[PDB]
Amino acid sequence: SMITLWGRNNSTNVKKVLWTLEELELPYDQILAGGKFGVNQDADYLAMNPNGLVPLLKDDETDLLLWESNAIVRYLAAQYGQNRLWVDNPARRAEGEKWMDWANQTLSPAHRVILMGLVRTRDQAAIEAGIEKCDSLFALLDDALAHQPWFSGDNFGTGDIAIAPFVYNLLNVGLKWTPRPNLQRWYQQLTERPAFRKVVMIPVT
Amino acid sequence: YFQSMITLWGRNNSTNVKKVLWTLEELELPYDQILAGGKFGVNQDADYLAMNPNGLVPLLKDDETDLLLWESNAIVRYLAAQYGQNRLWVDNPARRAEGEKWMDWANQTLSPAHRVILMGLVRTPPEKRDQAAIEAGIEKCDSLFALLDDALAHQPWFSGDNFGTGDIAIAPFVYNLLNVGLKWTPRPNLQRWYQQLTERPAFRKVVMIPVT
Ligand SMILES: N[C@@H](CCC(=O)N[C@@H](CS)C(=O)NCC(=O)O)C(=O)O
Ligand SMILES: N[C@@H](CCC(=O)N[C@@H](CS)C(=O)NCC(=O)O)C(=O)O
Repeated sequence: SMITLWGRNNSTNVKKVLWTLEELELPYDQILAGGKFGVNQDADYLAMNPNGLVPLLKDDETDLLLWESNAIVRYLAAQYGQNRLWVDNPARRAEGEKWMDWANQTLSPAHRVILMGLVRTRDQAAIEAGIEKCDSLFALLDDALAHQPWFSGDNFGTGDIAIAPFVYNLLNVGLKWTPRPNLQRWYQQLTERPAFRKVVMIPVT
Repeated sequence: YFQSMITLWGRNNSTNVKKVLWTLEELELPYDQILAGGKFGVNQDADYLAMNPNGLVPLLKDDETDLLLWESNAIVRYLAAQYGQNRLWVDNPARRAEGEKWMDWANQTLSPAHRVILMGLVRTPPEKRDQAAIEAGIEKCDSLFALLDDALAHQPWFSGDNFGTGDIAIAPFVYNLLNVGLKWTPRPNLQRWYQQLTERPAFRKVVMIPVT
């Protein structure tokens, strides 16, 4: 295929890209990379991504080699998702896109505490503190969804793609949270999307 | 009554606010600033939290487009696409992405390392400094500078052929790090780029102010 994706399936950031590719019905070749798969710390990979992280996406059609999951999602949307996942109007686009930055700058670090502490390990305090932080972030997201159906606004979009893989993990590590009805309604609509069920709804490991 | 269509909330010594001030100045857009953050308050008021539940700055209102927007990088990309076509916005998705990745990286990778140093040397007195943490922050930032130096080996700007929003995202952090009394391993491509920035009137106006 013209598109190559490096990354493992149990990565939030890789999931964003796999999910976008599936939503847009784009063909791609996956190369397992990260963790016990290696590849991502090889000299040849570091020449493509000096951070040595996944995902990495190559698009031979546009001579593109791109890292940063959110940039990859926005690229795929603009290039292949016109009138589907790309919002043309800058202001309406921004209202959704802010949630991409927020997903990685605010939600991800709180999520990391839980995924590390519970799944891939423990420090009662640490974790309990991360749970409180995530519960508070869930309150914020619940309010954000009080008057619109999607983080991207009127329609499902790239803000929703950025946030949901983290939320998926947090709702599947045996924890029970304060009920958040707007957030839960939103999550249910994601579970109805075949691409989400395929890519995101897999075991937490 | 001398009021503008764009309102910006935030204090001048914030990296994230600087990105937006700098963009507004590059595009020669009129704006009204409302000081907010730190000792200025405003950002934890109920009225402000209703606009930005994170209670952080910057926040930008654009009355022309009925927009109320937080996240500095999203604000910069908005201004570029709306007001900076053929100046700061790169139309081609792939060529745009090559620059825009550096916006994500600035805030996800550079910012946390910068934060250690800014908090430690600028906003903590010597008697309370964690010298170990600062030294580790310095090591980390020196390694990130090596990465940025290599990235600039074969192109003039993070945004590619021309100055752009990837450059805007990275530079305010680099400015602080170069103005806190530290000497770094030389990085010739990074230094050449930084000098380029110092020749831009909007950068001199907004970014090149005292580190406090
Ligand atoms: N800012 C990057 C973060 C990427 C990242 O942290 N990737 C992780 C997986 S979630 C990784 O490569 N970890 C090292 C490994 O798996 O070997 C992005 O959003 O794409
Ligand atoms: N992710 C946000 C982060 C904003 C942020 O951290 N703002 C800081 C200033 S750099 C702030 O508001 N601190 C609280 C304060 O100044 O009271 C963005 O990029 O705009």
